[PDB]
Amino acid sequence: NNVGSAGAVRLEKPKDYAEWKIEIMVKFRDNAPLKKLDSHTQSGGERAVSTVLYMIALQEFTSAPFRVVDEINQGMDSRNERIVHKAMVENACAENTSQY
Amino acid sequence: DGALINSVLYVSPRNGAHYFVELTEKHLLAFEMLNSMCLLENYDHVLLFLECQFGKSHNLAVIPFDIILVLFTLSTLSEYYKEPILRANDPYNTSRETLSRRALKLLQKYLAILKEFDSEQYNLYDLELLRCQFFLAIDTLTPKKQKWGKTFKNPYRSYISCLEQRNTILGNRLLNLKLNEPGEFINMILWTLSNSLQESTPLFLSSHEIWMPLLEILIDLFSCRQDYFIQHEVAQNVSKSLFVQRLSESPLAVFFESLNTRNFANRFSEYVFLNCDYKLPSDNYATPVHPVYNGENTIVDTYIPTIKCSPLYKSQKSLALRRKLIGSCFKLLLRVPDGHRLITPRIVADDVIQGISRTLASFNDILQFKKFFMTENLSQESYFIPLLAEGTLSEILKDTQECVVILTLVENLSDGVSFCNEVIGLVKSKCFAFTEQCSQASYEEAVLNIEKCDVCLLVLLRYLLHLIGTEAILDAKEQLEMLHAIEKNDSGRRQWAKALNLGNDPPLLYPIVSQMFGVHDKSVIIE
Amino acid sequence: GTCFDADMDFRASLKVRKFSGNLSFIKDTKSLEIYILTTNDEKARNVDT
Amino acid sequence: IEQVDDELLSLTAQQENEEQQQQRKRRRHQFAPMT
Amino acid sequence: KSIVITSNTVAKSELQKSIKFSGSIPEIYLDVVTKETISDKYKDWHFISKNCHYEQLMDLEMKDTAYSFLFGSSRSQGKVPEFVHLKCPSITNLLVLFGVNQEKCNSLKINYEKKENSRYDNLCTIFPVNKMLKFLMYFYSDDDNDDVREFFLKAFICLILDRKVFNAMESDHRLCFKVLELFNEAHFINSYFEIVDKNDFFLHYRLLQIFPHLQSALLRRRFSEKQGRTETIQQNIIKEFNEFFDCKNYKNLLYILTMYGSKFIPFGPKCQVTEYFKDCILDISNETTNDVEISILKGILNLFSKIR
Amino acid sequence: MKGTLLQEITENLLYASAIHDSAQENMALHLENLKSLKAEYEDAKKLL
Amino acid sequence: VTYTLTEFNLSPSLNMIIGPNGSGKSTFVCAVCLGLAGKPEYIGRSKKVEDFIKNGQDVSKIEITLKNSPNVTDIEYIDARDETIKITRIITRSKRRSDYLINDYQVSESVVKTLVAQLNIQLDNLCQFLSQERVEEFARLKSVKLLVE
Repeated sequence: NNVGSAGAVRLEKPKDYAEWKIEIMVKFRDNAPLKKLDSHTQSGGERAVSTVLYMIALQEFTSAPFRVVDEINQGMDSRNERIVHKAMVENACAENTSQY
Repeated sequence: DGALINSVLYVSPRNGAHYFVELTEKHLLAFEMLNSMCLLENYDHVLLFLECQFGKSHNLAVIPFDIILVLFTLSTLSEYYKEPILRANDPYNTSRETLSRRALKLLQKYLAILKEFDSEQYNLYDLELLRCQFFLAIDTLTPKKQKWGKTFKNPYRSYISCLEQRNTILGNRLLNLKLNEPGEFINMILWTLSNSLQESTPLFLSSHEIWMPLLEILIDLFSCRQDYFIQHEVAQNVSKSLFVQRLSESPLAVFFESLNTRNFANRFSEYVFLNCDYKLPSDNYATPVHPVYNGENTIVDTYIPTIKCSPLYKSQKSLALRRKLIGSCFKLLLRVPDGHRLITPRIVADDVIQGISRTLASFNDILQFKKFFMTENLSQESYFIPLLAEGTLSEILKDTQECVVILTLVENLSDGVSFCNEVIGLVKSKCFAFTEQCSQASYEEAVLNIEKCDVCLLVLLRYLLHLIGTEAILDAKEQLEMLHAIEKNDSGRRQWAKALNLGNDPPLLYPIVSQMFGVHDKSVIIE
Repeated sequence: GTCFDADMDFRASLKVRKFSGNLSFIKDTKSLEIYILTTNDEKARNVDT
Repeated sequence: IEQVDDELLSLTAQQENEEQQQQRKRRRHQFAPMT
Repeated sequence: KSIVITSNTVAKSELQKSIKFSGSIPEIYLDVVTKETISDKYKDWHFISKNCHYEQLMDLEMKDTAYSFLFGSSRSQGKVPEFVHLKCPSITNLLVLFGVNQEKCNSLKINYEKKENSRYDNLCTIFPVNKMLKFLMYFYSDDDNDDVREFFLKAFICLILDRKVFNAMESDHRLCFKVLELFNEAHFINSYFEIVDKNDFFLHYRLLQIFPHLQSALLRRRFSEKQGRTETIQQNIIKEFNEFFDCKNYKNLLYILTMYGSKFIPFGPKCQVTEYFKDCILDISNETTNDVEISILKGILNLFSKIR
Repeated sequence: MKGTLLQEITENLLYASAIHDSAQENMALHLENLKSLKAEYEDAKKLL
Repeated sequence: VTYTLTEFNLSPSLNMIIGPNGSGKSTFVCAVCLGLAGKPEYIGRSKKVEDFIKNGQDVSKIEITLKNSPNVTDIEYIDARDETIKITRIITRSKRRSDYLINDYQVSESVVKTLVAQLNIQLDNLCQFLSQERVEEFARLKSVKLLVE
């Protein structure tokens, strides 16, 4: 929501159980259509922000005391990095959160 | 120097540009026609308009700067991965050549026209206008701040540019816009330097068809822009401290500012020699590289790659491009006043020299080493190549021999006698001679070090001949004694050639110095 | 060819009033857009403006 | 659908007539040099 | 009863059989090549028709890059004989190494009866053009009889006109310009017209793309005043335009691209010749069922008329 | 586009393209029917 | 490296470290990671033990203290009701073995590894720990990998 984009981690379930796949909806860039995450088509900063947020989402459910991220605050366009820092601030606003 | 830097008769300097040249009626009409054709996506007739009057007339048809940017973007639409799009745009290939190839050829031909001002071949106004257009394109191609990983301003009010309403040519974003992103200029440089030596067909095609020629053109244009900036944009007389500040704003300073990283010396040394034969020291982190324009790393089904380049060809071209990058770096550095150092780029000549010497002396393949040190024009690369040669020689002597003899050969290029005396001192010290502490098992690495040493000394000797000629090789007994000491080192190496550790003969540089200035082995065969 | 001739003649026609403009034919919008730059501004506004 | 085939044949015959008409035309300008 | 797919099946099949390439060759490439029927993009003059001898050429290359003199190769002293005669003693052997077969080496001409000026690309790998030109310059040998120089000149002319060589050619024709400056320009044009047909304006346009400064000279060989009787060069150009217009050889008529820009037919709006050409083009042009060359000529003539 | 006589050209072109597409679909249908008739008449030839 | 005596305090909510790469901050983070039953080759990166050791000094020491809860077994000297777990990792040139310390008591790496396992924290798994190679691996990520995780 802070990025001003709509996205959901959907689990598409065809008739075959092994054919079930994961879809990620992308809206951070209007030009980029809704597609699976990939480095070549999308920009580096938006992809990094998306994958960092996906990591953050799978933290409260996990019982790990904390999560470690390296080479993350290195600049992503100074805009996507700013919004991911804002997301990190918002997550840190909640109490009993993992230390990064 | 030349007229390209000191011809400002027709300029009308403005706040944004000092090279600005007003348009005349014929050139205004040509600009309008070219932009009108480019609006209709009729790039074929744009190229035909430029080519049909190239070399057939005294007067010159000047390419507008925005058309130059369009050609830069067109040069990225290589056939091997954009064949369907190019065929769709031009179903009747009347020129029997790709749009990318024609645009690139026009860019290189006009760069060649610009690099020398033939006032007799072309009138001065057209040449100055062409320089202004190229400089405007370069100023529009200013790199963004380096990232680890404003829209369009038209100076001419007489016509509406084609780039005002668009940002893509044939599905490829404009080259300036793509490179005016935080981590794309360094990405492009690393991509082309890595793929210059790839054996993968798509990567090598991406480097060989798109990015090495474009990088050549961009480096040449930035060098010309740097010369013009130093000639005019600075305030001539200066307190030697404001000049450093102005140099920090120079086009090459901004060019290399996107390459500062954390430590410029070592990271730059790795960047220039990326994917070379040298062993990576201190486990440096791998540099991520990605294709610049979507599927550069794929080959479309319709295109069939039917060209093969020998490894020597690829290595030669890659090392020449690397030399051009290093030469631009040194061209920026050598203007820095002594004592002072640049503010924005944290770059020092000694640091870069030492880093390049460390990377060169770590080469395990002699072919790339020689390709780096073999240049077709000695005068062009004269201002940094001897420094790299002497530095690599010093480092090789340091690692091979515990006693590092200080080398003063660069300033000894002024006096041949001093150079020959220093060569005699090094060879008598046995540092240049083949070293006895090296074991039989490690004979191959010692041979590699010696042959690199010989290459460095040969480079310095060619530069000495370039600066003094052949006048007192025998007239001065010092040069004769230098030749006899070369023969002494010949005998020293021949000692182990007869020791028969390996059948391969060790590197002996007596025949080469004989061919250059040894007077064909002195009097061994002459008399 | 026709659009090129029309664009060039429109550019040459606007010079009478000391203007500088161009025609743009778009198939995505199926429309002809006229852009004109007069003496006062520095950006080619839409002709409707 | 036989009507589609009939329309195709009619369009093909129209193209044939048009190409014959094109083939019939010749050059009408003689290029008098004059001035 | 139904055994073939249009006429592509035989053409695609027999392009596939003579393909000289060891790879995939997807059927989409064969389909797009064999279904042109409008333009001759894929049919061109191919001097090199066999795979290059890659190993021997690389041996020549490592011998060339590093050698004793390490200096610019002079036109005299045999052009580093010591290894070039051990590898390829004669220029014909060098051409065989390049990929030219012996039959074409013996007769350096474009056989228009065998349609050698319109052949499908054989997809044969070629060795890089600059090194090939260097190896050919190693066989120049100014100090010899006229026959050897003539053979070298005609071989060079055939090589530069090759479609693969022209496409893989570098932006600057430094070596090509050196070879051209070795010979007299009129001699070069005479040999070129010995090689190609005089009405093959497609290769004329290709040559003027390689060497634009030859344009006027080439015209002085095609519409020569003395050979044109009392008629001027412009009158001969008009007559040739008339004959191509009446014969409906619209492709050869288009390759107009050769004439324009010279002293005889210049760019500009007030020229009479361009107006006559456009008047005839608008006469034939129907825009409904035409050859594409007519519309291409209309556009090109309009553009050249606008160029001042 | 109407005054320059470019609209009629596009109209004719799109009509011809639609006719071509419909004729191609009917051509595929005709191929299917022709193969069915081939099989039926081959059965008739076995009877013969 | 360049830090022979240093102390660090980490915020309960979230932590921020500011400093250029190669200045020891990444070295300090890697040392903290290796302290809790971590090895350089188990974090998806090159193994350089000598880099941690101060040039000249025999032993390099990292100490990390964590809250303790009565839900983890195989602990030395520390009671279940105790709230302190002290884990120390030392690297020395002369000795080549995996010896850790739990509340200043020498143990094999197996004990600290099973403690790390019983704290629901994993080093090999890319979700809990993210490195440059792991960042690159996430950059080009397929839906099958999402299903697998």
